[PDB]
Parts: sequence; C-alpha cells; structure tokens
Amino acid sequence: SGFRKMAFPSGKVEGCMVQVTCGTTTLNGLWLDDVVYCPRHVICTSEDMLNPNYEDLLIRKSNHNFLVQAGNVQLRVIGHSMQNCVLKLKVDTANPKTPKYKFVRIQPGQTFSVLACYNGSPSGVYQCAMRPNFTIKGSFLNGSCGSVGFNIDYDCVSFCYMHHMELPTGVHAGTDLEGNFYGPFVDRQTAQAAGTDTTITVNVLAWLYAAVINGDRWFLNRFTTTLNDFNLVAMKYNYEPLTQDHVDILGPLSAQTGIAVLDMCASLKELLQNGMNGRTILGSALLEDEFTPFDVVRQCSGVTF
Amino acid sequence: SGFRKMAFPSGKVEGCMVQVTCGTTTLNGLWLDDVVYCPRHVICTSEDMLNPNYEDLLIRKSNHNFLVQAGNVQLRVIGHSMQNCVLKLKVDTANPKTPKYKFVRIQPGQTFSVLACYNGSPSGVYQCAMRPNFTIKGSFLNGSCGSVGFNIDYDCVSFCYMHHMELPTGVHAGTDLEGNFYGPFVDRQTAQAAGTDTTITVNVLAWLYAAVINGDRWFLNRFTTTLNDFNLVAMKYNYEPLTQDHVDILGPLSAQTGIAVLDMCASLKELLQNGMNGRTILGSALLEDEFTPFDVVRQC
Ligand SMILES: N#Cc1cc(Cl)cc(CC(=O)Nc2cncc3ccccc23)c1
Ligand SMILES: [Cl-]
Repeated sequence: SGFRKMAFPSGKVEGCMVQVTCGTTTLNGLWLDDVVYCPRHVICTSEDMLNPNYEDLLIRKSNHNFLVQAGNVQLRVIGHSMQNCVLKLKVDTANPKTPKYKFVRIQPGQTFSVLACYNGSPSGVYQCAMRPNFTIKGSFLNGSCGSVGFNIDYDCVSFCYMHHMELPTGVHAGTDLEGNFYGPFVDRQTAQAAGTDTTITVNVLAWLYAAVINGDRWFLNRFTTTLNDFNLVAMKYNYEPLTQDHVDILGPLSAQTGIAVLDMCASLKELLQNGMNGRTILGSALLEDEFTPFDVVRQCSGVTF
Repeated sequence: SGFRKMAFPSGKVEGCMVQVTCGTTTLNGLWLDDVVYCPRHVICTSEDMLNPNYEDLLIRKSNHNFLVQAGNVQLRVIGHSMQNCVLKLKVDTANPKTPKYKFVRIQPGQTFSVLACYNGSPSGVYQCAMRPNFTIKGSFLNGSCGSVGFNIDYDCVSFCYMHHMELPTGVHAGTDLEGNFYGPFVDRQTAQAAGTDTTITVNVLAWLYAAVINGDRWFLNRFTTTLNDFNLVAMKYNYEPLTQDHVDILGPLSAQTGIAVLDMCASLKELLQNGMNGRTILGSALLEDEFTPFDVVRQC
C-alpha cells in the first residue's frame, strides 16, 4: 500500500554527471563513454545569448577553453562538435561508470525522473511529466542547466531530457539528448511563453485506477460513457483528448480492478463537473496527471532495477 | 523557480542494497563495511509472527542459514548478532561501495528519502516525512522489508529508517538503523494501530514561506497572532502544537521573506478557516506538511 510520486533510482545517472565550464559559465554535462553532452549555450555570454550564432561562437573555441570536471578530476577535452542545441565534448577518458544507455525522445504525457545538478554534483531527484505544452514543471535554480531526465527500463538508462532554460512562468524547457528542443522553444534570451496547458487524461485515469487499487472507491459510480461523449466533456475542461490507444493501454488496470475504461471515464466526468466535494483521492484534492498507466502498474507490482 | 517533493540522489544507497534470505523469507539488507543490517523478523515463519521469541529463534541459527546476495555474488556470513529489532550479519567481504555514513534517529516531522527495494534490487525512490504518530505514508509492497530511509548532507549518508511493517491502515512502521522502532510498534502480528495523525504545523509554515519565496502571497493577511492563540486554533484542525523551537527554526525564512513567524501563523489560521477558495499554493490544493524548514532553505 501507499502511492508516491516515485522516481527511478538515480545511481546509474549520478556516475555520469560532470561540471562543464566555458569562460564564466558553469553548467552540468553528461559523460557517456568518451563524450560529454551539455547545452550549447555554455559557450554564450549574456550579450551573446541575446542573438547567438553558435557556429560562429564555437569556431572561436579550442578544446582547452572547455574545463570538464568529473568529481575532483579534470578531464581533457580532445574534440568538440555541435548537434542541434547540444555541445558534444570529446574527452580523452571514457567514463568507467557508463551504464547501458539509449537516447530517447519522449512524447507529452510521458513521465521521467530528473536528477537536478549544480556544478556537476547531483543534489536531488524528482519525478515529472512532459506537459502537453512541452514544458516540464521542474524545480530548478541557476546552475541546473545540463541536468538530465531519464527512465530506467530493466538495466538500460534511456536519457530523454536535458535542461536548458526556465520560462517566465517558472516552468522549464529543454531538449532530448540529440539537442532537439521539446516544444516551440529556442536557446536564446528572448520573449518565449509556454502555451496553454492541458491535463493528461490517460494519466488521470491511471491514477484513479491506482486509487481504486489502494482502496479509495468513493468516486466510482454505476455509470459508463461513450469515448466520444467523454472527449466532448474532456475538451470542455482543458483535458487532452483520450484516444483508443489510451483506452487500450489502460486495459490491464481495467482488468485488475474490474472497472471498464469508459466506466472510469464516467467517474472522471462526474469529478470534472462536480468536484471532489471536500474529499481527497490518494491524499490529493486535485486530479493527478503525472503518473502514466505503466508507472501505476510498475508501482503496484514491484518492478526492480 | 518551482517547488517539488525532491528526494536525495539514491546512488550511494543503491550500492548498499543486498538480498537477505533465511529459510523461506526473503527481504532486503543494508551492506555497510563488513556488516549487513536487516529486520530481525527475517528469521520468523508462520506460527512465529504472533508471539515470536527472537533470542530463541536466533540461537537456533548458524551463519550458513543466512544467504546474503550482493547482486549476483553470494556473500559469506561469518557472524550474526541482534541489536534491538535489527539483525546484524557479519560478512567476509567489506562493501567497496560503502559511502561516508552515520546512523541517525529522526524526530516526527523530519523528512527523508526512501529507496524502495525488492530482492536487494532498488525499484524506486521517494521523499516522505516521519508522521507525528511515528508512521510513514510510504509506498511499499510485500518484499520491501529492509528498504531504508536516508538523508544526504555534505557527501555523508545519514541512515534514519529501516522498513519493517505495514499497519492495517496502509501506513508503515519501521526502526532506526540501531533497531529501535519509531512509535509504539513491535515486530509482532498483534493488534497494532497507528495513533490519530496530525498535520506537521512547522512544515506547513515552512512550505508557506517557500510559496512566498516563489512569488505567491495571496494567502497572507494584515493579522498577527499570539503563539498560544495559534495553538488553540491549530489543535481544532488536528495540527501539531507549534512550539517556541519551531518559531526559532523558522527565523531564517521569516528574515528572508520579511514575514514574522506569528504573521505567517495568522495566514495559516485564515487558510484553515477559509480553505483555498479554488486557489492553489505551489500547485497544491491542500496545505503541504512534508517539507521541513531545512528542505525549503535547501530547495529555494
Ligand atoms: N504479523 C506480522 C508482520 C510483522 C512484521 Cl514486522 C512484518 C510483516 C510483513 C509486512 O507487513 N511487510 C510489508 C511491508 N511493506 C508493505 C507491505 C504490504 C503488503 C504486505 C506486506 C508488507 C508482518
Ligand atoms: Cl471550511
């Protein structure tokens, strides 16, 4: 029993965090094999960031301009290239702590753990989801750039996010490990705003199944709905459209609890139109959308890494 | 910006998790130097849990009765002793991944990260607080016994909790790393119930200061209160009595935001009276009590 926002054990990722310094800027890097990956804006000054020409700023740099530190050991940079918004520093030493890894690009609604770092030193781990507006509601201070997001699948660390910036609303923007930003964001000091956010419907339903598994059933009702009628209601409440793929992915949870996906949709429909009425679900007065159906199954089954 | 329930990086603790097997029972152990620490109920069977005699059950065991598995390597047990409710298995190999550590006993209201494990394999990490009723609202399934709670401060891992049991309400009970249970609990199948839980007042106040640091002030009011009047109102909402020690600990946050501790207490009193009226504080519709004043200063 118990339901917590649980992150993957960060250990395999901690052994990859390094500190990258270019001039006066100090951020984090991810050391995998003989390459250190970090945001390309590490080469920018505050004046350069206003209108950066990264090929021009990078051509002016040499290997010894990049100070890389793995704990208390300085790594020597022997090459440097740029792939989209990520700077790839070739180093002379291969990271002996390199885990089995893959670079994956996640879709909005997908969750991941973030290992927040400052000066190549991990300070905390938390779980979060890629919002439908492509931002993450993270917890980041200055120096956190280069901190990464990941999932652990068996023994393989799938790196899915690298932190680059904070938007004026306090939400965060970053890229996959190939340097492609999530969302309509650019790495420059300019007017960028997150779009209007929506609630991840499939995740709220998954969390409602986790509440039923934990003995919270007050919200269940005798009613069912059609997938189209639910989506007309969901669109009204800024909820993401629930697709047939979402209904299929919720199948194991539906079979485990005996509550059909469209039966759970009618509970959500009533919660949206009437509220919780002073009640909580899993100790929460809001409908939680940062647990995917797989997170619910993994946490309510006991999968280890 | 942003405020999240953040756990400590679990890496230093992951390198200590081992699997301990005694007969048919399999739970987790914490391998530090040449000692593996695990709940003493690993030696218990079916007709044992009701009224076990651990000295009697342990005297019947030998070193080779304990199978310890660190990853895919079986560790050889060369000694075994009991310290309160923890079984201490002396092993022939010192853990090369042993971090700088200390065993600390925490007080209710204090927070820590839990590295949930099954079969000596870490599956997840989460943050939580020692409730005023000495239980933890964890997320634990069968086989999680021996999973530990910890804090990391200045490269040192302070081990503060070892999971022992789940109470009938779904909350969890465990011990410090010296085997002393938190609360009036025992490692027996006897009728054990958690006492009435209360909200950690000092933590709600700390979280209200974190909201002011992140730019939220909607809940503040022109009022102040006396410490005694606040406690008379707090008791009516099942809130822990706020002590002068709590008021002192909130001093740095009070000075940073410019909001006196008893002024923030007046906002809490009002928030308890009115609720949030459709608003949220740090993305939450409830008053959060699992962030200590120290966590707020650390994260903000
Ligand atoms: N009688 C008795 C007795 C006494 C002790 Cl000290 C421990 C246990 C096992 C026990 O409750 N551990 C488990 C730990 N955490 C979550 C659990 C969720 C389902 C099932 C078991 C869980 C039973
Ligand atoms: Cl009220």
